Amino acid sequence: GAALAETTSREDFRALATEHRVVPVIRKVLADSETPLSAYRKLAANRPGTFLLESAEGRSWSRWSFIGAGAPSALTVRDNAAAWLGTAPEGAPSGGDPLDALRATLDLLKTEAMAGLPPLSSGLVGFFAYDMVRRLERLPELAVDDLGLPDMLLLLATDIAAVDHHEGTITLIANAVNWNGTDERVDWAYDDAVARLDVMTKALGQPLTSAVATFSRPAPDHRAQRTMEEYTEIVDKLVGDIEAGEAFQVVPSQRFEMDTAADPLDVYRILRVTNPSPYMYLLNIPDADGGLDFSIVGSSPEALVTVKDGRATTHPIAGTRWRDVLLEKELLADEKEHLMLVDLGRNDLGRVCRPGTVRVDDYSHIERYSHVMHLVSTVTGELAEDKTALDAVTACFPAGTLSGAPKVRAMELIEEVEKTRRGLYGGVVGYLDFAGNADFAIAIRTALMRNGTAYVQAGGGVVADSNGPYEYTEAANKARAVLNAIAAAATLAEP
Amino acid sequence: AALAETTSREDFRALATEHRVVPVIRKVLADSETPLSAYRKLAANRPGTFLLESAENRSWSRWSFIGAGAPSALTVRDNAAAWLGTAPEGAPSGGDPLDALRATLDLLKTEAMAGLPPLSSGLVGFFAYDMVRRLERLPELAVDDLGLPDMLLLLATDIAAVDHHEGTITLIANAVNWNGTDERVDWAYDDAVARLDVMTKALGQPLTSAVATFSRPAPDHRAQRTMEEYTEIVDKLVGDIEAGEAFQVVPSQRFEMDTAADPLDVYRILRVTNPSPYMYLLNIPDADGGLDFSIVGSSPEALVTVKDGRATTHPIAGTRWREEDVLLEKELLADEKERAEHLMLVDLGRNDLGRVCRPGTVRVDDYSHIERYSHVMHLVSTVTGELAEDKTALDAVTACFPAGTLSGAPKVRAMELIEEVEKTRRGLYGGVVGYLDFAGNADFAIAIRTALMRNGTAYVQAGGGVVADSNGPYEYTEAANKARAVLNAIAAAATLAEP
Ligand SMILES: [Mg+2]
Ligand SMILES: [Mg+2]
Ligand SMILES: [Mg+2]
Repeated sequence: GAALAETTSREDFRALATEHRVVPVIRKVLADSETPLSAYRKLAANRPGTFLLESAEGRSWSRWSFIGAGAPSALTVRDNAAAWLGTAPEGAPSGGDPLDALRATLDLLKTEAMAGLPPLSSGLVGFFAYDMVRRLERLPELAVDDLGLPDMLLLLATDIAAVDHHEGTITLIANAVNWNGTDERVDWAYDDAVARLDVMTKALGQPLTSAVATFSRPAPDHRAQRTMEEYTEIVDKLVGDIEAGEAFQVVPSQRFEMDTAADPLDVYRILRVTNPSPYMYLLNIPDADGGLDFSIVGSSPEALVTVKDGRATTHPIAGTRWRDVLLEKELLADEKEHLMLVDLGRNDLGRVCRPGTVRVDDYSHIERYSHVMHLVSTVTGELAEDKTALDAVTACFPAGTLSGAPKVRAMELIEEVEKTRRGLYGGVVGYLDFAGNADFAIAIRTALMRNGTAYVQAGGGVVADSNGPYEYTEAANKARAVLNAIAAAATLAEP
Repeated sequence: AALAETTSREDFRALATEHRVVPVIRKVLADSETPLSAYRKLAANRPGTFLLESAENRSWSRWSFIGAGAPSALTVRDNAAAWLGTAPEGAPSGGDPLDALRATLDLLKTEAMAGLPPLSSGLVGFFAYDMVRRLERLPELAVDDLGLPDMLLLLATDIAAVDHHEGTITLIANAVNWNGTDERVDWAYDDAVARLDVMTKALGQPLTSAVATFSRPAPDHRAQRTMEEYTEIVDKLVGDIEAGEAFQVVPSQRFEMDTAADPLDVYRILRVTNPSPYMYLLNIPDADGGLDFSIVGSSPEALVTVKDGRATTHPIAGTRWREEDVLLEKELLADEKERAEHLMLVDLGRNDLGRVCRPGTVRVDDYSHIERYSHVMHLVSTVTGELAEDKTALDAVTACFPAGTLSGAPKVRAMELIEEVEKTRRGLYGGVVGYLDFAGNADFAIAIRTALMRNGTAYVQAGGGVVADSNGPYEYTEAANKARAVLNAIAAAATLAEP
C-alpha cells in the first residue's frame, strides 16, 4: 500500500518546521545486499567531509552504523577563531572563541527528540584535539606544535545514512536546518532536503566492483620519537615526581610514523577485521578548498562520556585480557589506582549533574569483545537543567586514563616530558547531536593519515613501581596495533 | 602469511589418510558482501544451490551458509533411493530412501575438525511429510497432486560460510572419499582447488545494486476450503476428540497463487518482514539439471537439533508481537489458553526422544525460557537427551517425525484422521527442511511458513491444532492468516523496484 521508501511528506514537514529547528526528511530503502562499508563506498565515495561510525557490542556489531554522506559545512578553528569550512551557513555562529561558537550553534539548533528516527539523525561529527584542554586549564607551552591541527573540527552532518544490520535496510536522512528561525522558505527547504535524499538514493543505485580481498601481515617500517633509553628517562623522571608526592599517576606517550600509500578506508577495513571495538571511525577532514586535508581512522576501545536523554555515563576500564572464564576472575582478582580515576570521574560528572544523582558502580561488569575482554566500572548521573552534553564533555576532558591524577598536575608533567603537542592523541572523536545527546571515544588506537604519512601515538600510565623498558614496550605494542593495520592494508589484493 | 592461503596439498594428504570428507578451504575478506550478495554471486539461483540463515536470541547469527552448487542429490525415484545428477561411484543407492541415507552418512562419517565453520559439509534438503508413510501404516485417501519426492538432499560439497562479525567468507570445497582408498588424493586436491577458484572468481565480479522499495498489496490467491467447509472438518475432528480417538489433531489446507517473482525476492521479503531462526531458500534440481522447484521459507520452529550426541527440541508454547515489550512478555508468560495442548506436545517429545536416547538422560524443562527476535518473542519448552551409542542424528530426526505440532496426539491416530479429512497429500507441508552434516550433527526446521514455487505457481499450506473446544471459523482464520504471512510476502516481492 504505502511503499517502503515513502518519503516524509511536504505536509508533515511543514507541521514539524513550525516547531523544530532541525527537521529530518527521511526515506527507508531495502539494502540487504549492502554492508556499512559498501554503502559508505557508494554514498560517500571516500570524499572530504564524509564519515563512517560503527560499533562492536558483547554481541558483535550493534544494530546501527552511521554514514555521513558529505557535509558542505564544518565548524573548526582558523587563526585562533571559530570558522566554517566550506559553506558558512547564513546566521550560524562564527568568530570568537571556538567553544563559545560551538555552544551557540548547539543552542540554536536544539531540537526535541523525535520518535521513529535512528539513534543519530543529525549532529556535529568530528574531534576535539587533546590541546583543546588548553582552553579549559592553564598549561605550559613547551612541546612543539608540529602537526598544526585545529583544536576542533566538527562536520555538520545533515545528510546521514543509518544502516540497520538487523533489518537489512538503510534510512536516509536529509535535515532541513533553520538557522534564523523564520517561516519564510519552508517549501524551498523541503525540496532541498528531498533533492539530497534523491542524490543519496541514486548513489545507492549504482553498481559496485568487488572488494573481496586477501592481505598479509608484514612488519611495519616505522619511526619512533624516543628510543627505549629516552622513554626510560621519561618514565624515571615521572616515578620521581610520584614518589615525592607530586602526582599519583601520569600518562606519558610518544608518536610513531610511517610512510604509506594505503587508502584510509583500507586501513579501516584491517582495523575492523583485526581489532573490532565499540568505537570504529573513519573521518575524511576537508581543507578550506574542498580537498582532503587529512583522514582519521581508529578503533578506540574506550569512551570518554556518553550522554543520552539527560543522563551522562562513563565506563573507565580497569584492565583488559586477550579473551576462557579464567582470564575473567584473573582480572577481578587484580588489586593492582583504577579507583583514583573513578574518583576523577565522580568529581567530573558532579560538576554538571544534579546533586546526589552521580552513582558509582565499582567493577560493575566485564565487557567481552571478539578478541578481548574489559573490566569496567560505571559512573552515571543526571545532567543539571542548565547543563548540556557539551558541558559533560568539557567536564570530563581529557580522559584521566590519558592524563593522570591529579589531572592538572599530570598534564603539566606530560607537557614537560613530551616532545610534540599531542594533537588528536588523547582527545576525542564522536558526535554531538541536535537533540542534546553525545557519544565520544577517547582518541587512542588511531592513525592520522596526511599526504602519504601515517601518525600513530600511544602511551601508558606511569605509577610509583613503573619500569621504563616495560612501559616503553607496552606503549609501542599499542602503537603497533595501528601500524600493523596500515602495513597490512598496503598488501590488500584480489585472492 | 596471506589471509586467503589455501589448505596445502601436504596438509590435505595427511588429512585424507584418516578422514572420509576432507575440506580444502580459503578465507577471504568480504566486508562489502552480505549473505544475499554472496549468494547472488556464488549461486545465482542455479539448481542445486541453497541459502540458510538464522536469526538468534536478537540479531542474525554469526554464520550464514551458501551451497554454491551441488552436482549430486539423493532423492527418491520409482519408490527407491536414487541420485540425481552425478551418481557417485560406491555411493549407496536403491532400496528404502532412509536406509540409503543412513548408509551414506555412515560411509562419510568424519570427525569434526578444529577451525572450521559450524557447517562445512553435509546433506541439505527436505523430508516431505509423506515420508512418514514409510515409517507408519497410514490410509491412502488424499490425492497426491503435487508429486513431490519423499526426500531430496543436496550433497553440499562447495560451501561458502559467511561470517557476519568478521566480514569474511570461508570458502570450502570438500573432497569426498566414497571407496576409502588413497588412489586419487592429488586429483582430489586439484579438483577441490579448482572448485575454490570458481567460487573465488565469482566473488570477484562486480554486482548491480539491489537497493529497493516494495509495497504490500493483498495477494490474489485461491484456497481449497471455504470457511464453512473448514468448519465441517473442525467439527468432525472435535467429535472424534470427544469420542476419545485423540487429544488433538492438526488439520490444514493448501493455498496457491500465480507469481512470476524470483524466489530470492520472496526470501528477501520474508527476511525483512519476519526474521526467524530458520530461513531457507533451496533450488531443487530435476533429473536433467534444470530447476524442478524452489522452496523458500522462514519457519519459526525446529523439529530437532542434534549436536555432539545431544538431541534437543524446543516446542513453542506461545508467541507475542514484541518497556511495553516487558508487558507483552508478562502477558505471554501468563497466557494459559493452550497450556494443555502444549504439555501434550512436550509429552510426545519425551516419547520421541526416549526411543533414541540413553535411559535417564531425557530431561523436560516445561516453559524454560523466552526467545527474543526482531519482531516476535517465543515462549518455549525444552526436551533434551543424550543419544544412545547405537543411535545417530538421523535416528533422532525419524523418531521425532513428523512434528507433534503438525500432526496431533496420539500421533498415529491424528495422522489417520488428517488423511481422512484433507483433500491432498501434504507434500512438503509438515515435513522438515534442514541438514545432516558429515560429523553426525543435524538441524531441521518444521516445514511451515514456507512456499513451494514451481512453474509460475506458489503453494502455501497452513493449519492449526484442533482440541475439544475449538471452533471452525476461528481456526479457519487463524490458519488462513498463517498462510497469508507467506502469500503476502510473495505479492510484495512482485512489487520490488528501484526507489
Ligand atoms: Mg599500567
Ligand atoms: Mg509417554
Ligand atoms: Mg490453537
